[PDB]
Amino acid sequence: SPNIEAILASYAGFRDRDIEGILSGMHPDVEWVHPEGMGKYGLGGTKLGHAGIKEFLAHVPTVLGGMRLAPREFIEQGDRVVVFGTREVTSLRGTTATLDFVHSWTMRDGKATRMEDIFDTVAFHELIES
Ligand SMILES: O=C1C(O)=C(c2ccccc2)[C@H](O)C(O)=C1c1ccccc1
Repeated sequence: SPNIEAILASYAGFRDRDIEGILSGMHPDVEWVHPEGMGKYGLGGTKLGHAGIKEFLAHVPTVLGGMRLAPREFIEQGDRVVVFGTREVTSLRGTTATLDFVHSWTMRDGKATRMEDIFDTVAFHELIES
């Protein structure tokens, strides 16, 4: 399916620490959204476009030692896809946790116009501070 394979190309880019692969599913106008409760670490709110994603990704190593995604379920209807999964998150002190994620994708002409990450920010903060 065409929306799904563009989403997978992006997840593959993340797996391979490959920004070009990540953007290979994103529209230039894409909206990149993370919970407002990550504002304390400078990772909340909306970033715009390919440049905004790079800004976000350049900040992450300031907060975390590592992250690995495991998408598990894809629910699709139209230009919307919701992906449920887990991720391994490593703190700057080497502590590692498995946490849940939901990615809500909005597509058009085969690329993402919006990707929003929704997750338990308290549990995430607890990992960051451990
Ligand atoms: O690129 C990230 C990112 O770096 C993550 C993150 C890091 C720190 C705090 C909150 C989220 C997400 O784990 C993560 O799903 C993404 C991602 C989503 C879709 C395609 C490619 C990558």
